[PDB]
Parts: sequence; structure tokens; C-alpha cells
Amino acid sequence: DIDFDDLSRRFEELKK
Amino acid sequence: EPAEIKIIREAYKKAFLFVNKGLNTDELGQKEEAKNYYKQGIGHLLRGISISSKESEHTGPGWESARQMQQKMKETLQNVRTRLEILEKGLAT
Repeated sequence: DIDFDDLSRRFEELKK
Repeated sequence: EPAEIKIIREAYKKAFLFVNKGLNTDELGQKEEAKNYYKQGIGHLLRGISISSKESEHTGPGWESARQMQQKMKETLQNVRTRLEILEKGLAT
């Protein structure tokens, strides 16, 4: 259940 | 069955492993650890992306799956490289 899309979401959140 | 596809698949799995570790440590504020994992992830992403996957023999669900893996890897490589440069320059919010 590898989900690279989830990684992108977490990077976006780190910017906040 | 093609050896180029297993290289892509291995890179995909390892890159996720390291980028996930990087994000976990980054979220926990362990920025030196994060940079370490991110750099390892970049190495795996680059390798997976480098494999030629649009040639004449590159047909079938396996190659299609491999291309989609590379799509994902290119997107993540962009994100990891951005975060890495941000951490290296000490600009993390």
C-alpha cells in the first residue's frame, strides 16, 4: 500500500 | 519480467521507504536525520527515473505500471529536493 500521493500532501503541510 | 522494470520497481519501493522516514523525522523536528533520509531517497528516485521506458518494446501492463511509478517518482523528487534545499539553508518554518 505504497502511496506517493500521500508524501506530496505531507510536504505541502510542512510549508504551512 | 524485464530487468529494467524490476530496477524501477526496486527504486520506487526504496525511495518511498527513505522519503517516508525523512518526512517522519522532519515532522518530529529531527532536521539532521531528515536531510540524511531525503538525500538517500533522492538517490533512489533518480535511478528509477533514469530508466528508459517509452521505447518500442516497452509495451504491456508491466511497462505501463513502470511508467506510472516513474511519474510518481518525478513528482516526489521535486518535492524532496525543495524540502532538502529549504532545510540545508535553514529556512524551515
